[PDB]
Amino acid sequence: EVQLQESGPELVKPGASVKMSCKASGYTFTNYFIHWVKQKPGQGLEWIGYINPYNDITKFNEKFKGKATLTSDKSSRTAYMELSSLTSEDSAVYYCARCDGYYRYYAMDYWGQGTSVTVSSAKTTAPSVYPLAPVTLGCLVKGYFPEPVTLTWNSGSLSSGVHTFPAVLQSDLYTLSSSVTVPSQSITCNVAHPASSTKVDKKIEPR
Amino acid sequence: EVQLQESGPELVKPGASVKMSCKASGYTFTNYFIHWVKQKPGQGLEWIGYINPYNDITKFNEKFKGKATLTSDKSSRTAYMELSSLTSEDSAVYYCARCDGYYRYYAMDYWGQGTSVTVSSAKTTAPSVYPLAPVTLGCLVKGYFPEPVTLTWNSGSLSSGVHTFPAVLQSDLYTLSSSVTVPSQSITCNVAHPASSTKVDKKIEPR
Amino acid sequence: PPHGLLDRVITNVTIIVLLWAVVWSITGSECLPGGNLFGIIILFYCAIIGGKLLGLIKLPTLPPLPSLLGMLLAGFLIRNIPVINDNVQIKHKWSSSLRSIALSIILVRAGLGLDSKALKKLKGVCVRLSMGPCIVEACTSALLAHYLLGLPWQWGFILGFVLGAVSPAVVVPSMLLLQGGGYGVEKGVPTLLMAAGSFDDILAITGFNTCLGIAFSTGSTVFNVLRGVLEVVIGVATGSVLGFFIQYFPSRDQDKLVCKRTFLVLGLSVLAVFSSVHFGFPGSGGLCTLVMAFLAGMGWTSEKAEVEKIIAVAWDIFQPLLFGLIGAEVSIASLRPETVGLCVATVGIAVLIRILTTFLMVCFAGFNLKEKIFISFAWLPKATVQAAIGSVALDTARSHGEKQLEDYGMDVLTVAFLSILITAPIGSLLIGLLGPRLLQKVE
Amino acid sequence: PPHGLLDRVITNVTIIVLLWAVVWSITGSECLPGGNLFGIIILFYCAIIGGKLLGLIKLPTLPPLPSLLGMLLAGFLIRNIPVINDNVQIKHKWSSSLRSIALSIILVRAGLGLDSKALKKLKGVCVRLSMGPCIVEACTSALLAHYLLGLPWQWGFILGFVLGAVSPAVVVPSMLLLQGGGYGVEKGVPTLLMAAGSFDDILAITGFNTCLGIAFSTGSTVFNVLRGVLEVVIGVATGSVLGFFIQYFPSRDQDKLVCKRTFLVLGLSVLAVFSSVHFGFPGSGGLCTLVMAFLAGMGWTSEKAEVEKIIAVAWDIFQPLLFGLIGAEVSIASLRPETVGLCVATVGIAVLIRILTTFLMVCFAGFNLKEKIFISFAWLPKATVQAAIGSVALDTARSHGEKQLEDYGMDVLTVAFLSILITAPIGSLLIGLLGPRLLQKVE
Amino acid sequence: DIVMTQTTSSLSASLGDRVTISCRASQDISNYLNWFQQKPDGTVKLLICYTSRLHSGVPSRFSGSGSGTDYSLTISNLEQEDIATYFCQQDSKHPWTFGGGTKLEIKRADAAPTVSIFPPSSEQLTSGGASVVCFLNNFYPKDINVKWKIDGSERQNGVLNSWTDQDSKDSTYSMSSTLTLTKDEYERHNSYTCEA
Amino acid sequence: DIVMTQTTSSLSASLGDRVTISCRASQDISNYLNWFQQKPDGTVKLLICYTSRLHSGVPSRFSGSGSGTDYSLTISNLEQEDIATYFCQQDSKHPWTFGGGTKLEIKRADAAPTVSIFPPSSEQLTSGGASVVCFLNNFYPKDINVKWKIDGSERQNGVLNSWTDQDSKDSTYSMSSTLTLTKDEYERHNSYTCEA
Ligand SMILES: CCCCCCCCCCCCCCCC(=O)OC[C@H](COP(=O)(O)O)OC(=O)CCCCCCCCCCCCCCC
Ligand SMILES: CCCCCCCCCCCCCCCC(=O)OC[C@H](COP(=O)(O)O)OC(=O)CCCCCCCCCCCCCCC
Ligand SMILES: O=C(CCc1ccc(O)cc1)c1c(O)cc(O)cc1O
Ligand SMILES: O=C(CCc1ccc(O)cc1)c1c(O)cc(O)cc1O
Repeated sequence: EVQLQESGPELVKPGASVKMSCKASGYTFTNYFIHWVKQKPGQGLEWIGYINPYNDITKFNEKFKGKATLTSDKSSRTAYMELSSLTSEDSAVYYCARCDGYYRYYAMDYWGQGTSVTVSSAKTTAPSVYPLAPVTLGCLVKGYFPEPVTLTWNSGSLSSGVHTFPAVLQSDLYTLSSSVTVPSQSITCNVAHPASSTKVDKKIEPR
Repeated sequence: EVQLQESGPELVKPGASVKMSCKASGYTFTNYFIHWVKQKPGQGLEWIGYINPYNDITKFNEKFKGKATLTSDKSSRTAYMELSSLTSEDSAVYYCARCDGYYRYYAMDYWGQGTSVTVSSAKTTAPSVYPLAPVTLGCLVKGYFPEPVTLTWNSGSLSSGVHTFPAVLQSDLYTLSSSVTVPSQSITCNVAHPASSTKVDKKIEPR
Repeated sequence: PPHGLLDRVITNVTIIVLLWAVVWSITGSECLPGGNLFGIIILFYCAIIGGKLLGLIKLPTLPPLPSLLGMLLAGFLIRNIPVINDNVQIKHKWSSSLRSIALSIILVRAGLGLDSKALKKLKGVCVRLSMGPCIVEACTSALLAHYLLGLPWQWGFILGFVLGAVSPAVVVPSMLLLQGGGYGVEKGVPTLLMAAGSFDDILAITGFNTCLGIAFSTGSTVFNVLRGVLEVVIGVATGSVLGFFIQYFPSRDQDKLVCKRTFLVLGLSVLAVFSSVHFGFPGSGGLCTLVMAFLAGMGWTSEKAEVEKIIAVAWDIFQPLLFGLIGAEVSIASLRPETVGLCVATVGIAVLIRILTTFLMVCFAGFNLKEKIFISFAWLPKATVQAAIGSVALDTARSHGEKQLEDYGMDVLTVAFLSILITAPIGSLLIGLLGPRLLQKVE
Repeated sequence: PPHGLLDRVITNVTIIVLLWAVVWSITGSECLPGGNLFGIIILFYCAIIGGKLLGLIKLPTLPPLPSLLGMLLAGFLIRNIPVINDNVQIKHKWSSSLRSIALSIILVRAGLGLDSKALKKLKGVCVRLSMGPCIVEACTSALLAHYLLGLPWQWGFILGFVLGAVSPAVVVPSMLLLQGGGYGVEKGVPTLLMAAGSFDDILAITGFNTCLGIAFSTGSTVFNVLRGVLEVVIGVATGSVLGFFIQYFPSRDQDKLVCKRTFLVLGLSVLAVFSSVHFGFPGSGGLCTLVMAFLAGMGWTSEKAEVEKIIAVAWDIFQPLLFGLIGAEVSIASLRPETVGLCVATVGIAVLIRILTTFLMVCFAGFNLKEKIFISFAWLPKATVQAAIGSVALDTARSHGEKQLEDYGMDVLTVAFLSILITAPIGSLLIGLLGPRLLQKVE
Repeated sequence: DIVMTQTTSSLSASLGDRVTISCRASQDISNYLNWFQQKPDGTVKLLICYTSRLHSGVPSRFSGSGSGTDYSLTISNLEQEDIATYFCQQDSKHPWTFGGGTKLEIKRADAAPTVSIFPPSSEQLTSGGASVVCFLNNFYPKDINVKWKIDGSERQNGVLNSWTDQDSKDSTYSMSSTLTLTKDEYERHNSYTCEA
Repeated sequence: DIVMTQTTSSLSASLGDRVTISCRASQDISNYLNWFQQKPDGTVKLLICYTSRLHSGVPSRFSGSGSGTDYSLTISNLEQEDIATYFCQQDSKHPWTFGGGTKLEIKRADAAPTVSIFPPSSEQLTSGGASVVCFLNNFYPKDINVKWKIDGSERQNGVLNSWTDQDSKDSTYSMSSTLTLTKDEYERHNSYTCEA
């Protein structure tokens, strides 16, 4: 089997630099081209550049010429990309794909999983639950820096009406809202923000 | 003659890195130790570490271990210091001095000139002059990121009472205040912020 | 006590392991799986073992298979077997440098082995043999590429010129063996082949550069043609000066004459090759080496035998490296059966036309039928210059980032590797087989 | 036409320039001012030129000055002249590796040059000569260091042991010259000196390590003493096995016997030295090399002459490198006149006591007065081990970041360099002068 | 450059029909028009290299027709798996340029959003913030309008909007609108009226 | 560690007298007590290595006495050049530690600060900010107290203070106090009273 695995999600501050890692197993590493693709949320993909892990030659999209730096190491069979002077426009998912350079109909045909890069200034924060009452109910988790809040509801609520809207940036303050549907007696959302380890429950009552 | 010259003042953003340079002429470069000293304003000096530009071995103060990285190049006869993950406490003047490692009574005895590094977040700003009237007169230049505003007064004011208090950080907002002493007729301070090239005058009248 | 085959094998295994161990002790990380020197050592040993093994097999009337095939196969298997390839990695700089050194050695050996009187006689014949078959094969191969592979004309001629020059690395050792044996010496066939096989490279590379510039519309053709002419001129001038120098100065009355002469010729040849390559005139180095060695041998006369012996030992050492590296260049990725049949067809037809052209070029030269046939079958070997410039077109197309040009460069690379594999072994085997029979021994 | 001195000088200049040019063409940036290979080449040439120049001068009854002085001065001037030093830089790894290779070569040469019967006779005398003068000089030098320089006792003994072992690099070539001439062969003086001059290094280094550990209160003394004993034991065992191996297996009926034997001995010696250094037992490599070469020579008997010749050529090549590097280690910063007078006094008094002790050790051995005097004056040379471990104490003190210990280590380094400069040239000159006179030639 | 354009960014398709995706380039790429598929979880896999050369392991449904500078991709029949975003790429020239992408959405009967209001709890008043939430849910298609009518007063500022991807069980949509204002603005209004 | 302490951080000295600087270590450094001088422009030069070993090129006035763990440095007579900051260093142990430093200040007759008030101009009100400035100047010694009495009301917050180095022509001192407050706080006060 062929698989490319890259580093996990990253958090950076404006003006800093980040090292992306993309390691591939299941094929001769030095036999293929490694291509990098940046997908900003909402927008479509857009090519960055490639590295030949045989002679270490590279080619870059004119847009990213200078912004990125591609490197590879044969022994570790991994490839890295450097993003320098990160700004607000350099926060997006980054893919790595291989491409057979010596095939007349070459393509990518093997991609990574995506390594989210966030360039913000704020630091970690504890989510705050704001229970809401008038059917349906929602707690409207407030701001928190680390994205993976992973809001949850105790067993029974997940039966239906479990719409969990995606967390919005909201001026460097993530806002994830949830709602449930049903009588008056209800449950509360078990916010499990792991970054701050604040397993807030904040039971909501039928006021 | 012997002289060590180092890079000029550096502006950096929190979490970034800066490369200091210290080039020496007038002696055998590889014949001496290069020592780095950090002088935070108000505080006393603080030894950082040294690099032997013969075998490129180093020794670091435990406080600055990992925070600093020393390198040298014999051909260019220059030495560099790498400060990583700069914070608010890493803004201070940095010196480089040589030390004869093979003398029973060695010391430094030859220092650089000092390379201020500022770790802040704000960007360049245009100074704003606020003339003040009731003797004495001052304009109290307001915030501006680049430190060297170099406030001036047209000829005649410099005769006496030209106290120009040093600029203060003021929550990443530089404030340089000046005053003059004397009748009612006066002159205007000629702020010459070169970074923004805003040669504002804003004459003060005897209200 | 020790004796016989077992003692010899024990000693040889010990020497091999000990050489690796010494290198590892001195360097450490280089001579371990993945490091450069480990790769070089393993490639060297594998090439030698393959050469010996292939030499062993001799069932039919045909002589034992050439060791060239063994060395090429060793390099190929090192490159293509997955894990072996992962472990054995040689830096490109080192591979190119070693191949250049081997080329310089063989050119010096050829230049020393030339015969002045034969060269004085076979004057026009050498020029015809060197410049006719290359041109005709380039043209016919371009025709075939355009019609079969579908390349345009410019790329057809790029391919034709890549699939051009004969390889001195294959021709020279065999002709030197035959000359030592005394075959064809009366008519100077070995001299003709050794001299002609070192000039056509300049023409092939000049045509390749010109057609590449035309294809990518870079520079100008006049510049590249003038570059070729200047290569010839400066190579001849530098070689003449150096040859007249070393022909006199290490005098007959010095303590270590043979050692000094050997060092001078070998070092001057290496310096010429490398500096010319680095100064943008690849092709002046080989010609300068040939002319220098020729003049030095002419001056030394009998004394050159010891120098020849030492250089022959050096070549024995360096041949496995050269051919193993050439084989390691080949990758099975480019030999995909997508269109390999058509590439094989073009290579074969081009080779047949080359044989016919070579026979016609030496027709009016005083040779008889057997000598002409041997010469035609001795002009086949192709290597050490198809591997050098095989992938240049593909790299240029990749730099320009054009898909079609990448396809064309890939076809060119496939044809280059094909030609190498097909023609080097068969060519060496045919030279060895037909030498004693067709040529007229002198005793 | 060319002839005479002018032709020779033209050829030599050409060869030098051509060697540099070839290396530069192959490597490029390494062989240019500042790069490593340029430094190595320049140091090599400067050492050779200095050796020759110093050899030329012979005004007085004393023979021509030893080339050792010339090579050391060449290295010293390269290190200390400002701009020359800036341009000529040699990586420490390369310098250490080259010096190790030179040491291995000379140890192999000495082991081959030993005589079995003489060693069988002068059995106790060798042990006394090897282990008595070193200990007595270490003790007296420690006394002098404590009283004059003011070092404590532990540092006094560290210095005494650094200023310990005699140098095989200086003793062995001269004793081999004398043995070839036939001087003192009847009583086996050259054998005694060559054998004894390769064991005292182990004792000196063991004492140095023990006293260093005591001074810095690291590890334990028992561990270091046991390390020395294990060094001896494993060196002897490995050398015996390897010698009995190569003494049999490259058989008398092989095609390139001399070449294979030479490669085996040299490679095994290099491997032993480097691996032992890398595995934390520096001192087992030298003993293993000595024993292996001794056994191999004993097995080969007459056939060893060709191997000796080839190794002698190798040593002729490598001696300039070794001594130039040793000289380049010396820095005038450590030779400051702050206290250089006292360091000179301690070195001189220690040397006098060493001479007296060496004379007393060989008193009851069957020698006559002249032979004892020659032996005492032939035990002076000190080098290639004072430069290896001269600055280790200073580096350790710097690592511990103690000012006083840095001062002590600087005194130790000054004394080491002093001893080298003072004793190597005078020792070699005295060996050469007193060889023919005191020793009894056999014809 | 060769900026590519996909005519339709979101086209509905049933679970048993044939759909077509149109990609048009701003130049003449001969046939170098690879296709790609990205699933909602973020995994992207190749579909069709060189216009119509079906890739290995791809189901036979995908048919990469099209030629010239107006390429297209067709799906024989649509399965629940094939609901994802499809990109058309080009490697004819140096800078490879992807298309805008297209999202396949399952057809269904039209729906009406719930559009329920949500008054911020007393914790909001005491905490310091003031956010009003409109929760319109289960609407179809994505054509919705967001507006708040707090106490009749109308503002065009301070609104946070978040959408939900296509619903996997009933294929509906969810909208959450959150308005953050100063506490003083809260104090002068007590009646909630939200329009959608 | 061997943290060093200089007893006096700022000691006055005339232009024709002998001054002494005291440095005391938290351990027993044998004699490794280098001295350093830094001038106000920021250039630092070595003075005395190893307690009393005067450096080359240093004027003979500097005498580095002291021994044990209580070291000292003495100046024969004080010149206008010798007005700077003097640090005592130690290299006895691994981490070299400098002292706190000492500043030499010229003696003079005591002075009284001008302590003049400065009302922010109308530009301040219109711009949006509100800063009140107290300008007390030409005082001696540095012993001063900063406080504002705007309309009698007293706050201990929002004060920016800046000092001037020793005056080179009259050896006096300058203090600037700037108070930044909300415009509303400005509106309720119109009388300025500053205390020093
Ligand atoms: C009498 C023959 C005269 C010809 C002599 C030619 C050989 C010259 C020796 C060069 C020594 C290379 C040093 C190692 C490189 C280094 O430091 O390494 C420095 C770099 C390689 O490291 P990087 O790639 O990391 O920069 O050198 C190079 O760029 C080139 C590689 C070295 C050249 C390879 C060939 C050397 C082996 C020579 C075999 C002998 C041939 C001659 C016999 C007839
Ligand atoms: C028959 C004799 C057997 C003994 C053979 C010993 C020599 C072995 C040859 C080693 C080749 C070194 C390759 C260059 C290093 C490299 O790539 O470079 C890699 C590194 C150096 O580069 P870095 O310092 O940047 O890592 O190698 C080292 O760390 C060590 C330096 C190389 C060793 C120096 C000595 C080599 C010259 C040998 C002379 C011949 C001696 C034998 C004659 C009797
Ligand atoms: O090996 C090569 C090719 C080197 C080369 C030249 C130009 C180029 O563009 C790429 C490679 C070569 C020559 O050049 C000249 C020769 O007489 C022989 C020979 O074997
Ligand atoms: O050169 C050295 C010193 C090497 C060394 C050993 C230990 C150490 O700590 C530092 C250096 C040396 C030996 O070791 C042993 C020998 O027979 C000869 C010899 O010349």
